[PDB]
Amino acid sequence: QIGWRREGIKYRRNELFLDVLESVNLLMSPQGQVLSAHVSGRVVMKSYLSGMPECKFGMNDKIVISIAIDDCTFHQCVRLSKFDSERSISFIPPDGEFELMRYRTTKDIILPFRVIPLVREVGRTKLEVKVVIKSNFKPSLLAQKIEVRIPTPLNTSGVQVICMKGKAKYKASENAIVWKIKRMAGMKESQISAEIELLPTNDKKKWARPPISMNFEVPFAPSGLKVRYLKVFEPKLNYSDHDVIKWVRYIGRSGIYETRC
Repeated sequence: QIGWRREGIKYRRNELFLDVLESVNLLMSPQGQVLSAHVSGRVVMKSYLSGMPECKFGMNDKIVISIAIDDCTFHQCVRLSKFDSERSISFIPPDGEFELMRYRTTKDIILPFRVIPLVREVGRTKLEVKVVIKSNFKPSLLAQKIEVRIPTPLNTSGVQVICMKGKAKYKASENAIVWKIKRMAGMKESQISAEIELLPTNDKKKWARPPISMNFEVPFAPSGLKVRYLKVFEPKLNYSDHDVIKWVRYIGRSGIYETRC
């Protein structure tokens, strides 16, 4: 009697995979003040379970109105739990892959990187740029696919750049220095230096600097959300989550991650 799951599903091997997928968003001042930050998250499940399994998902945070999650929406299969009703939900899942819930958090976010900019005018013909990035997570974890984008003014005539890790180039048509790093461990720093030559191009006003933007991926959930339990029970087939191959992953990525310069 379940609209989203047929009867008779059978798998040789019962498996349940869960990905906590998060985008961390930040606006930060040149001096490191958090002006705004939030996480937008979703939980994607891949269910290869026989029969009509009854599943219970509990987290460390209150996800049903231990920080609270500002807002949360749930797949149609999700029901409120009679017990631990603020941190957990219950459901018979659809078969295969589906999105179990989406959410937003704003408090106690782990900011994986700090960008520290230095953009000093030298006369009217030159900008000296140094940007330091600091990774703020466990040293045994690696961020990957890191990109830093540093804007240049429209009167830019030339750029010289040297990065200490990864690779960088000036994309003149985009007025940006693009700095890419394949991997970086936690509690590290790296930096890039550039000299930007400017045309006189007087008769204009001051340069309204876009922020420095970052992209990255991190192997954790910046919200701090943690799965406390993932229960499965099928009384007719008589198996439970300890007969199921389970896998819980936490995957973080930048959303809009911007630092004023």
